[PDB]
Amino acid sequence: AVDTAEQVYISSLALLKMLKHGRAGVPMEVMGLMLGEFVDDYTVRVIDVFAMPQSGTGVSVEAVDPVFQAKMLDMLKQTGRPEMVVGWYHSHPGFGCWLSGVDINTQQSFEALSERAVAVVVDPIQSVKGKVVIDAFRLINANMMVLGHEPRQTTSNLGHLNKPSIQALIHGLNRHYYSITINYRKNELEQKMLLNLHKKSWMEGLTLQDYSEHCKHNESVVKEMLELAKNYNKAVEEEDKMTPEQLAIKNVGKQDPKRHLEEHVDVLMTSNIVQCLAAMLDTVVFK
Amino acid sequence: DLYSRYKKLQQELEFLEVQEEYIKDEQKNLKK
Amino acid sequence: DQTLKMIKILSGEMAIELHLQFLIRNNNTDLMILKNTKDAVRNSVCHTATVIANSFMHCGTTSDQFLRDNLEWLARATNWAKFTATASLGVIHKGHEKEALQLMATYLPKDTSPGSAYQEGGGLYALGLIHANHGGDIIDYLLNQLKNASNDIVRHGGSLGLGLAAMGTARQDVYDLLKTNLYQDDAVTGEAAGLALGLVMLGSKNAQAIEDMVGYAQETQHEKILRGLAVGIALVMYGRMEEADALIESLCRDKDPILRRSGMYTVAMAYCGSGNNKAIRRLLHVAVSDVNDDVRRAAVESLGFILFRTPEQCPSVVSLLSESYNPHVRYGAAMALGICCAGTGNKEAINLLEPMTNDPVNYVRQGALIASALIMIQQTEITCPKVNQFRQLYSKVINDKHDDVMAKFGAILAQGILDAGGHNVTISLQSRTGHTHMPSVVGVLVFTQFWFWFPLSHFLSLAYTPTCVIGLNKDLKMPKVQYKSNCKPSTFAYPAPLEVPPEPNFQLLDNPARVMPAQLKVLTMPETCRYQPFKPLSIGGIIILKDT
Amino acid sequence: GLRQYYLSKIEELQLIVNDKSQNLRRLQAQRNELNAKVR
Amino acid sequence: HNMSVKAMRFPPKSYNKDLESAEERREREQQDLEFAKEM
Ligand SMILES: [Zn+2]
Repeated sequence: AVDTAEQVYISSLALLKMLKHGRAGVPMEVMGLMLGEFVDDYTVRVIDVFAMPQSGTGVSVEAVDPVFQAKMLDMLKQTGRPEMVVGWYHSHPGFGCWLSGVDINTQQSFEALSERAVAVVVDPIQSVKGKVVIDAFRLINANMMVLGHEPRQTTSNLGHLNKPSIQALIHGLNRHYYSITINYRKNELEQKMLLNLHKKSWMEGLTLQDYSEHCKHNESVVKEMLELAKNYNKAVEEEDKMTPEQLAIKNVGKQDPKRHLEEHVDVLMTSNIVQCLAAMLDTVVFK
Repeated sequence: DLYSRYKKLQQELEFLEVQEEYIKDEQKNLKK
Repeated sequence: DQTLKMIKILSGEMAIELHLQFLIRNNNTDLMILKNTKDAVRNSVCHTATVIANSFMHCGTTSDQFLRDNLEWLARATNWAKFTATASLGVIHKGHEKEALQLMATYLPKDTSPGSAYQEGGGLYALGLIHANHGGDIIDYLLNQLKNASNDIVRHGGSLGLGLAAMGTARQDVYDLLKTNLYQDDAVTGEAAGLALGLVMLGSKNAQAIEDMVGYAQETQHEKILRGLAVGIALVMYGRMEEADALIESLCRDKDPILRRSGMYTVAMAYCGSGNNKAIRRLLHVAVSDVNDDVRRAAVESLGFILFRTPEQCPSVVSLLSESYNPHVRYGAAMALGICCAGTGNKEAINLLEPMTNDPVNYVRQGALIASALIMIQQTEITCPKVNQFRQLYSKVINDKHDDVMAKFGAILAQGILDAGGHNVTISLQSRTGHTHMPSVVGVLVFTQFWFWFPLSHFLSLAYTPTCVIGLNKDLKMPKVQYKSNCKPSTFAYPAPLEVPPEPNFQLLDNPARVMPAQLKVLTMPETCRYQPFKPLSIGGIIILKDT
Repeated sequence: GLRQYYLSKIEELQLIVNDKSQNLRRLQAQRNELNAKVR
Repeated sequence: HNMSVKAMRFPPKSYNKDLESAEERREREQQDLEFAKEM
């Protein structure tokens, strides 16, 4: 059996393929295949994902083309390196993750060949940075549900760590499928070559930033900063009055001078000191 | 005894120095 | 004699079977508690949770009636609960040579041959559990079966039980099959080889074997092999104070969070009970700086392991961390209290652990109940009044249907912790001399890892130590002494179950008499008996009682 | 001269206590409001 | 400015209890979510 500690290892590339293909045709439930080496009974490490084109108009996971996966399967055999199909995916777009009654059917057609095929949902809207909405599931036997027998026989405090959603709890995530705790495989070969390359300037800070308009902007803030300092010459004067919790609710229609004031101090400071120092290095460096 | 009255008082200086450094690090890490 | 002296004082069996004598004479437990926990029949952890609880509360007493009441509810859960079922029997028969092979004669792997190779494969686990730190025919009997066996299903219990029986012994013969146990290129042998490989080399710092272990744990692709070695390279060095710091820097410098975490266990074991300023700089620092949760949990759980010498000081700094942002440092904080102050009824630490069960995270509610169990063992209402305040609480959280199985798992575990040995055994990482008790240190550190293997925290019977004075006059003869006490007598209170279907301070005590370590000072010396102790009576255990 | 040697250490270390403890009890409430904001 | 920062963090004091939500209302919210899961 299983010990509900299954520990799926994937990649740093397949998630990129999942967000790209799940995002490009995003309002339709797009799908495809998962092409990775099946490591031993607990874990699975899927190192590649290749996408399948759709069938027709309509949000569905319609069918597979074994002409296409046969030709594509042996294509990288004689181009790149051999791998092995293990799983498959689809994409609940703006939903989250579960197994629908359509999804569990083609899931059921894929567990028959290998019993440890993987059901994978990606959710490319509700993801921001630390969220991705993946939660790879797999079917449980409904025969054992009729038996009233609780499966999966926990031997490790490793699976009951993430709490399932109430929306997937509405569905048959457990009564018909289970969650798997995952992580990601990265290395210093990948960390540096994406850290050192994403947001990098060239010679930009070694400029003067529109030398006539820097000081012009330096009045274009200060001028209304005077009147905002007059609001700071206004709002302090109704203190020692009604208690400041009323000064918390009461100020939701009209602006405060306090926060808006220290905002422009930061703006005018950072707008000036940078152009100041960058102006003075070039005197030394250039002659 | 009275010889413990400075050794046991510098033991809490060994224990006392680290704390401002620890909350000094938590000054930035709560922002981060 | 002086020729038999080395057998009397170096094998030391007359504390082993005499503590076993104290357990076969002193047994105050309850069936009604396990009948209360009987009502949760479902195919979840609960079977292993009950059969781990009676093993926790029946350590070394050889009482097979809480297991022999049925067969079907015991053998209901499968595939590792029978591994656990044959695992739990050896703690019940701990410290006894005879009733090891003869009761498990059913459970030899070549007699019955059932469909479960774990009921028959996990026996040698318990054979290591009985004869931990007792090297005899258990080494070579647990070695020759391991020369030719099945896959890593009998090799788990044989390898862990073999390294446990050969713990800290530096034996080349167990290092032999632990090499070929190590280089299997397999995941399921990772716990099998990685833990015992350090167990047999405890405190050895064999730098060629360190180079083999951390040199091997760089290219493998599985995680259990990266986990057993993570504790093993911590366990090969023990109490060095400077002789590991370049290695802690090396493992902490690595990008592997598991190996930085292993550097945290290794700096936890290189500074056992040690108030050293240098280790607690980076120890506390990486507890700030690091981003994986596991290394942060071990990092905040290094604190009581390096500072259990003074239990007054860690509630000043870990209370500060109980309100951390993540439930991992919130979780390891409560267990840092539970490893620092577990020997004392620390009213301050209970004051800290009171709101810890209120947090909406199930496992910090859990470890709140584990540390809440460790804080007050063998304590009846007068060291601190929160004992019976929590007796209703573990029942309160175990008899709800809407609770988590994990949240009640600290309760069903906490019953076996809390009623251990008939209130005859206790935890002690510390002797009266000042030297720490290293199998209880290894027992609690190995007891930490129930996350990644459930009977890996079955390694706890090394921590259960008695509190019983023993009188003696010859090599074998028991004396007849009956001394008494002076202070407030209610401190000698009992568990006293309820069983629903003018105050004596002269407590006369026999030779196998339980007593609290706080009650070591309240007693009266025997002055009117025929026997008079030549030793000033300050420590428990066994003493000469000179017949005058 | 034990009154003017050993007891002269009692009077000095307390002055370091009297303001470094104030530094801590300031700084930890300063931590505590922000941690309440975090959770 | 820095003196108005450093002469300022002593009235942080008596910050007694930042209770998360409750215990009774948390168990009642778990019971209401249990009714939502049963429904
Ligand atoms: Zn779907």
